[PDB]
Parts: sequence; C-alpha cells; structure tokens
Amino acid sequence: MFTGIITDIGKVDRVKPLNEGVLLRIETAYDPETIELGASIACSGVCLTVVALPEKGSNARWFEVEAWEEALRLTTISSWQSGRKINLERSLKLGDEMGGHLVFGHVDGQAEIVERKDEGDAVRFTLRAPEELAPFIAQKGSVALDGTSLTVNGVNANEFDVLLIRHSLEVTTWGERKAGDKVNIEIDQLARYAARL
Amino acid sequence: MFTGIITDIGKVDRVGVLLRIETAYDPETIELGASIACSGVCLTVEEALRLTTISSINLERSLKLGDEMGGHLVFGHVDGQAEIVERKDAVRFTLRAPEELAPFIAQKGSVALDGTSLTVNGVNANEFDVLLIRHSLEVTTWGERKAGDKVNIEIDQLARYAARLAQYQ
Amino acid sequence: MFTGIITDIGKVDRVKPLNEGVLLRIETAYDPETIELGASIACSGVCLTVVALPRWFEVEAWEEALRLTTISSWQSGRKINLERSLKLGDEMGGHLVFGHVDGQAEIVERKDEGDAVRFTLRAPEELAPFIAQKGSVALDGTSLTVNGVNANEFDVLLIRHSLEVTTWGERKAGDKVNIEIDQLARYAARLAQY
Repeated sequence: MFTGIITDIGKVDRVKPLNEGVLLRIETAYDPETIELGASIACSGVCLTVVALPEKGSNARWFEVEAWEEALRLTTISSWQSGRKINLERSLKLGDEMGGHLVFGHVDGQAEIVERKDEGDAVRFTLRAPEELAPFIAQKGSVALDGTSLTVNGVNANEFDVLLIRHSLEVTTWGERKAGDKVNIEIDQLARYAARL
Repeated sequence: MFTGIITDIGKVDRVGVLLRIETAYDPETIELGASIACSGVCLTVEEALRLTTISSINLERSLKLGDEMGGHLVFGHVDGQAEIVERKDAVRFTLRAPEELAPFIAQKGSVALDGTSLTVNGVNANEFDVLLIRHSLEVTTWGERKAGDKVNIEIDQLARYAARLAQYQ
Repeated sequence: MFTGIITDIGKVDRVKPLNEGVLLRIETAYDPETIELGASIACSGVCLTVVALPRWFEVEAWEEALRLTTISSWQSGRKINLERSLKLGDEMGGHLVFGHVDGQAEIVERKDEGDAVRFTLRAPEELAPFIAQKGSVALDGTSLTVNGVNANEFDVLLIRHSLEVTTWGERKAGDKVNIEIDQLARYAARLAQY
C-alpha cells in the first residue's frame, strides 16, 4: 500500500500501445537498484507493476510499468503522452512511517478541477466528483487526488474543495494543475465502509 | 494516523509556539518531519492554540504499516475542547462537549479525548460519560484530571461519513 | 478494531478471580511470539487486553465487561471466538467491529435450512430499534447479516462452514451470545434523533 505522500515527479518518456493496454517508460529520480521487478509504484495515484529496469552498468534512471483495460478506462492514463509529468510514490514496507492516509492506488475514477483560487500560502482547488462518489466525500475526510493525500475542506453537492499549501504545488504535479484538468480520485477506507453499506 | 492507545506520558520542559517534550521513546527510532499525538493534537517534529488545550501530556507514535489498530481510527485533528464536570470513582468521567460536536457523540460509539480512544458509556444531550479503567488512569494524564479541567476532543470521523450520507440523501 | 471474521476457536484454560474482574488464560492456535503485551484480542466479541504470554495468552476482563457480557458464565473448557486487531495496511471489509458489546441476546430457536442453520434470537428492547433487516450485527464477535426482524426477535442464517470454524456449531436454543450493534447504524440513529 501507499500513503499519498509524493516522493518524486516522474516523466512519461515512452508510450507503447498493447492489446487493451499500454507500456510506459517513466523517467525518475529513484535509484532503479532499490526497485524490485514486480514492485508496485503509484503513478499519479494508480497502483502499477514495475515490468522493466535499466540493465547492469547503465546510469539511466527509469522504470517501465503496464496499464491494462480497466486502468486505461477509469483513470487519466488513457490521456498520458510522452513528456507528461506524474506524481510518484513507492510502496510502503512493514514498519514504514505513514505521513498521509492509507492509499491503495485503486483509483475509483476521475474528478474534474472546476476552479483554482490563490489564498495566500495555499491554493484552493474546487473539483467535481462523479455522482456515484459524491455521497462518500465528507468534510474532514481523507481523499487521494492524483495520488496526493488531501483533506476535504468543504463539500457542496457533487463539488468539493481541497487546500494545497505552496510547497505541495512545487513538489507534486499540483503546481501544473488548472481548471478543466482531470485528476484520479480514490476515496479512503472509511468512505469505502460507508460506500459498501 | 493514530489509534488512540497512549504509549507514553510526556512532561513539557520549555515552550504559534514551539514546545519541548521529554519522553521514554528512543530518539534513534524517531526521524524529523514525523508526526506524534500530544494529548490528541497531531504535531510535526495559531489554529491549534485556539481550538486545543495547548494555549494553557499523553503521547502516541503514528501508526506504521503493520501496526495493530487496537482503538479506533484517530487522525489527531482536534475539533475543540470538552469540559470534565464530575469524576465518579475504573473511574467515570462526565464531560460536556460543544453543541456542534454533540450529534457526532453516540452511546457505545467512539471518541478520542486527550488522544485516548474511549467508548461512550451514556449520552444526555451535550453531556457524555466515559469509563476509565485503573490501568489507563496510571499510564495516561487521566489520573490528575478533575471537574473543571478541559480535554482535547476528536469526534469519530465515521460519524462525519454517517452525517454526509444522511445530508446527501 | 476488528472485522468480525473469526480466525481461531480459543479454549478458556483458567479463570482466576480479581477485584473487578477475572484473569482468563486462553489456549489458541495463534503464535504467542506474534502477540505483544497490551495487544487487543476480541474474545467472543469482547475487546480484551493481553496481560501475559508464555500456545496460550492471558487476558484481563474488568468489572463492566465481566457483568455485561457472557464472560460472567465462562469456566475452564469454554470455547470462544477469537480475532486479532486489524493491522494498518489490511483491508476493512463490509463490517467494522470494535468489540465493545451493547449487551447479550438469547438464541430462542435453532432450525436447519438446507446447507445453513437459521437461528432466531431475542434481543433486549433497548437494542431492538437498531436491529434492521439487511443490516450487519456482531454476535459472539461474528459479523452476520440480519436476515429478518420480528419485534424483539431477529434471525441470522449461518452457512455450514461458519458453523465449523466458529463456536456457532455448538450453539443451542437458550444460549446467550454477545451482541454489538453496527457502529454506522448507531451514528445514523444518534444524528436522526436531532
């Protein structure tokens, strides 16, 4: 699992279509020696499996992942092209600190940014959630948006707000986000227990 | 994230505002930027001083992957303060919560008071009771608590999800 | 907190009186090296704290738990449902259980129903409004779906497997079980009463 604390901003280097899937090569600051084949890396909130790493002796820093039919459909990955910057988070190991919330990287769908407002040390983003997810977005609840652990600041029907402190905008893809952008949305464990009920 | 099971009593040495806290915790097991619940307030190693008892302690380390969640899901984001009105020797404490927090307090439901995960015993409007066992009064700041004293209150996040479900429907 | 999915059938080995209060020694299939002092273990739905370890573990049931739950009747040889606390990273299923029981219900009838067994239970009147068809309830710490309600009585259907892997196989008409109302249903009723 993950926490929603982004540790790198990766860059989509290569996009190769597969039968009902895609192969992505992601440029990273992570050391590929510390990455295991088959490890899970959250790519803008999407849990994906590492399928390839640079050969022995190479100085290149990248990893390849595959995204299949369901992920291409539900998530923003269908839109990703070469040059796309994405949030990265490595999987948590037994005993690791968890600074955000419990993030599985099992994206529920997409939310749309409908407004972006500067508020001094933070930017307030207003998003539109899919109607099916809306009853499970509660004020003070933990939400993962492009893999970023955020607190729901306020709700208004299918709309909800999140506050992003300036530093978060610099160290995540949130700095690039604008009205009209789609982001991956994952509801927390508590909202899911309310959602299954 | 926390579970409300207190593992240390911290004595405040020197005192927004920066505070120094003595602990039985091994500093070698602690890193910078890390979160620790100080009487229910999640703190990083103005808004807080206003809502919390900090203006005038129980300790819990953040849950790590694999840790058992023996209490309930405590976030360490305090909602306000509750007042102890009577202490009836396990020891029963009657508290008075702010009007805004009373609908989120239910009989046999969960509450986090000074970071302690407690089961709500009885409820009468904004007044509620908690039963604090002998062991808990010694391993927490609950021993020195009496009528008039103010505690940090964190209502159950599950109650907000129940309210949102009913507000939408 | 717990999931209401029973992981072992424990056997009470020793009951030692205390002021409150009892010390229970429970035989288990759990590896005591995986248990730490102070760990919470749901014992037939009652959240109890581990006080000693060497397979068995020892818990203390205080006054309120002793008197309100079926623990007052537990003697050596008693089989109980066991469940370890949920760990951070584990999935929370459809029904979260906290192990703070509301009281006891009594099995008034047990009847075979093909590949399952239908138990009818009587609930205390204070609990009956919280019990709703299709709702989940923890009975002896086992998460079960309320199949139907009829005033202060309700039914649960237990599939053959659940009878084998929990203490439900040996339950009979007249037995008392611990009952815990669903957490979300209590918040919903508390919010509605406003």
